[PDB]
Amino acid sequence: DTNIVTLTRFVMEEGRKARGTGEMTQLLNSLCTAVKAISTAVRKAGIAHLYGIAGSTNVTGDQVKKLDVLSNDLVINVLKSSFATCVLVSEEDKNAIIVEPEKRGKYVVCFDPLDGSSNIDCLVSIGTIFGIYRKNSTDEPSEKDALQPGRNLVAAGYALYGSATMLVLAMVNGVNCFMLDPAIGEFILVDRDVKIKKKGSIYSINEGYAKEFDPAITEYIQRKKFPPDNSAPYGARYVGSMVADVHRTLVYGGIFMYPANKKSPKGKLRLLYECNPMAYVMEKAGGLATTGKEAVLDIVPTDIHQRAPIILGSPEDVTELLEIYQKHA
Ligand SMILES: O=P(O)(O)OC[C@H]1O[C@](O)(CO)[C@@H](O)[C@@H]1O
Ligand SMILES: O=P([O-])([O-])O
Ligand SMILES: [Mg+2]
Ligand SMILES: [Tl+]
Ligand SMILES: [Tl+]
Ligand SMILES: [Tl+]
Ligand SMILES: [Tl+]
Repeated sequence: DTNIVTLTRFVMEEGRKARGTGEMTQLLNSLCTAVKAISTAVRKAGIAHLYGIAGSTNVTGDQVKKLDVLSNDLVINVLKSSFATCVLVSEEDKNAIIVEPEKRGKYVVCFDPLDGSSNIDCLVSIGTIFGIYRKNSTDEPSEKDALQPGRNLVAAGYALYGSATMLVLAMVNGVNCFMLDPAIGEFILVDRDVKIKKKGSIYSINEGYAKEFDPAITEYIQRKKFPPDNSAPYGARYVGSMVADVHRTLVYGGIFMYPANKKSPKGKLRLLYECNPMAYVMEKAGGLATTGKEAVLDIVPTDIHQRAPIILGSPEDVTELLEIYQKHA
C-alpha cells in the first residue's frame, strides 16, 4: 500500500543491472503521460464534445475523429520531449516524423494513437498501440529507419481504454500488465510475466466478410462451429477494436483473425503500428501471429502504412489454422 510497483520502477529495475542510457525509461514515462491524458479525455468525451469527426482522411482510408487528432498531438509531443526518439511513425501521418536535432534520442517509435475508430461513438473499448525500434543506421534519421521487421522490436505494447485502463508492455524477457490507478495517476503492476494458454475456446473475426474469405478461413470457422470430434464448439467474440479483442485473446486464450480476403490481399490492419506490436506481444507471451503464410514479425516492410493479414493467439489454435492453409496451398 505504501510500496507501489509502478511501470517506471519496473522498467527501471528492469534494465538496471544490464544498465543502459535510461532513455527507454524516459520514453515509456513520456508515453504513459500521453496515455493518461487520452484516458481522461475518453472517459468524458461526450461531455467534452470530443465525439465526431475531424474532417480529414488518413493515408489509405479512414475518417479522422476528433479523438484521433487529440491523441495524435499528445503522443507526438510527449515522445518528442522525451529526448529518446529520432523517428516517429503515426497512423495519422502520411510521412514519418523526424525529430529536431536537439531532442533526438536513439529510438524509432511506430504508433496508432487511437485504435478502434468505429467503436468510439458507442463507447466500446478503444486503445493505443506502439512498437519501439532502436535506430541501427549511423546516418541521418529518416523514414527508412521505421522500415524494419517486427523481429527487431525492442519494446511493444498497447494502452486499452476499456472498463479499466491497462498498459500492456512486452519487452525481450516477457509481457507485463499495468493498470492505471486513476486516483494517483500511476500505472501499477497487476500481471507479471503473462503467458497465453496453449489452446483457447474463443474465435474472433468479423464474419460479415464470409463472402470474401479464403477457403482456409471458411473451413476453420466451420470447424469451430461444428467440431469434427464432437467437442464443444468455440464461443464467438468480436468487439470490433483490435486492442480489445487481442487483450481478451492474451488473457483468455484463443484466436483473433483479420485475414487476407478476396477484396484485400494484405488484409486491413497496418503492419507497422497495428500488427507488429501485437505480434510482438503475442510472441513474448508464448503465442503465435501469422499472415496464414508467414510470421508477421519476419516481414520486411516497404511502406510505413503497409497492410498485413494477421492471425494470432494460442499456438495450437494458430497452428490448426496454419495446417488448413498448408493443406490448401
Ligand atoms: O469493421 P472491421 O472491418 O471488422 O474493422 C475492425 C478493425 O478495424 C480497426 O479499427 C483498425 O481500423 C481495428 O481496431 C479493428 O479490429
Ligand atoms: O482508426 P483506427 O485506429 O484504424 O482504428
Ligand atoms: Mg487510429
Ligand atoms: Tl486514423
Ligand atoms: Tl481511431
Ligand atoms: Tl487499420
Ligand atoms: Tl487504420
